Amino acid sequence: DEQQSQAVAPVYVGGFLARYDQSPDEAELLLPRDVVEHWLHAQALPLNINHDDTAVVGHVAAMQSVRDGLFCLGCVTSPRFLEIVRRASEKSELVSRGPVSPLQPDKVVEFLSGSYAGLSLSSRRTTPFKHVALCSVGRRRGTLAVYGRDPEWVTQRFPDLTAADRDGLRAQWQGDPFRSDSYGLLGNSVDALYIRERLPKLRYDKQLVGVTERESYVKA
Amino acid sequence: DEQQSQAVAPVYVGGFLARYDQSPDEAELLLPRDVVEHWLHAQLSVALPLNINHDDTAVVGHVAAMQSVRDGLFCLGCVTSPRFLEIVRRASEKSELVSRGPVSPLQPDKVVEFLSGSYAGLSLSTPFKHVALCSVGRRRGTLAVYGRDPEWVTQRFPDLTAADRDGLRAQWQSGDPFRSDSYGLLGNSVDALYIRERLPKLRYDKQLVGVTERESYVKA
Ligand SMILES: *[C@@](O)(C(=O)N[C@H](CC)c1ccccc1)[C@H](C)NC(=O)[C@H](CC(=O)N(C)C)NC(=O)[C@@H](NC(=O)[C@@H](NC(=O)CCCCCN)C(C)(C)C)C(C)(C)C
Repeated sequence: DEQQSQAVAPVYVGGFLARYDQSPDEAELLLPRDVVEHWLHAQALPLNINHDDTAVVGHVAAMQSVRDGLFCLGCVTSPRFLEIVRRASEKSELVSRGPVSPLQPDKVVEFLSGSYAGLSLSSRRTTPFKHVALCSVGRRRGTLAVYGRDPEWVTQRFPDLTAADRDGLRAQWQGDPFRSDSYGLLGNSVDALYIRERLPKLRYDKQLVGVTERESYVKA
Repeated sequence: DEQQSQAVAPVYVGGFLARYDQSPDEAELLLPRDVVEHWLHAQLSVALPLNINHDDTAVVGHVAAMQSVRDGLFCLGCVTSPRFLEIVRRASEKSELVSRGPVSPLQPDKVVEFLSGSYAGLSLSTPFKHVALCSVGRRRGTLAVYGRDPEWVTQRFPDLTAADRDGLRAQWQSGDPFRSDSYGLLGNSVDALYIRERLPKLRYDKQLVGVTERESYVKA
């Protein structure tokens, strides 16, 4: 179908796992710069959906401790998951509405942006970093997830990131591990509809990291 | 086995398809008393359909009865689609929210609970084309209530009276109309995530109807 093949091509996601200049909503969420660097120094991390270990869609391509926090670049690859995503997008009035001004329509990308707008990192206090999860909203703030086809392009979606930053990241990115089904994704969709302060929180995150959404596929 | 057949049993729902004591913060619609009365009373009366968010290819059943009452229009529909229910039941097995179950002495009912969190609201589309189950309604006091026994659900709403229940009750006493699929509902899923102030709205209709000061399956 050609098209049905462009869609199901890998999709990168990027964003902060934690923003240093931000005090967690809970003590457990404490993750200071000092800890991060020591950890990264030691400890490929899995990329799943809502922490469900039975819904791994790809892997983490890069982790980096920049200035304002910890930043990762993940890659979605699971053709099983991507297909479903392609199927669902086809029936989303949001996706159908298209993206902002000069950006070209990418249903599978847009749908994930609308669906898992945040990034949640599984940690401990071998390998303190368990995995990264795409979710409707991170528990930490500034964890907006940004989806795009070009990894270079998703990185350029964050002002705080410097040329030096992308250097260290580029020097990182350069079968189907999924195990759930659409029914599963569906069930997860309701849990998402009852998270308090979601959209407000998502918006707060945008402003916090500069993703105007008039430059990305962010839907909040 | 066995219970899965019990869950895939028909489900009832009801609520105000309009609140007379309410002014649409968005005119357009308009429900004024004399209207409906004049409108319901017309033409027995042909089967009104029930669909997910107006998707004529996502029919789940029919409205079983409607009645003009003390504070607005109130309808009790019946969700029957063996195909629709089957999905909702597999999705339910994969929902943390549903996993946590109901309150105080209410027994668990995944299928009911899933619908409860997914289509908290009722929407009215002969003038009355169809009633639709959706994540929320533009017209306030649209909060939907799922139950296995109609009388039970009616019993959830205080404003109602034996009198009212009389008429309603007097009312509810082919093939699989559903045409959509899990991807379809999934697709509608994100669209829902973007309705501004869904919960705060939802919570409102909860007290606006008194269902807060009682026990139900409402997840709001
Ligand atoms: C993340 O943003 C998130 O969970 N978001 C979700 C999206 C649905 C969300 C939740 C509520 C409201 C809105 C959104 C958030 C930053 N991450 C977590 O909360 C994360 C979840 C997780 O990993 N799982 C659910 C598996 N939690 C953690 O990473 C925590 N890690 C642990 O608790 C680890 N525990 C230990 O290392 C010792 C446990 C000792 C037990 C007794 N022996 C572990 C093994 C469970 C990963 C914290 C790092 C936050 C503590």
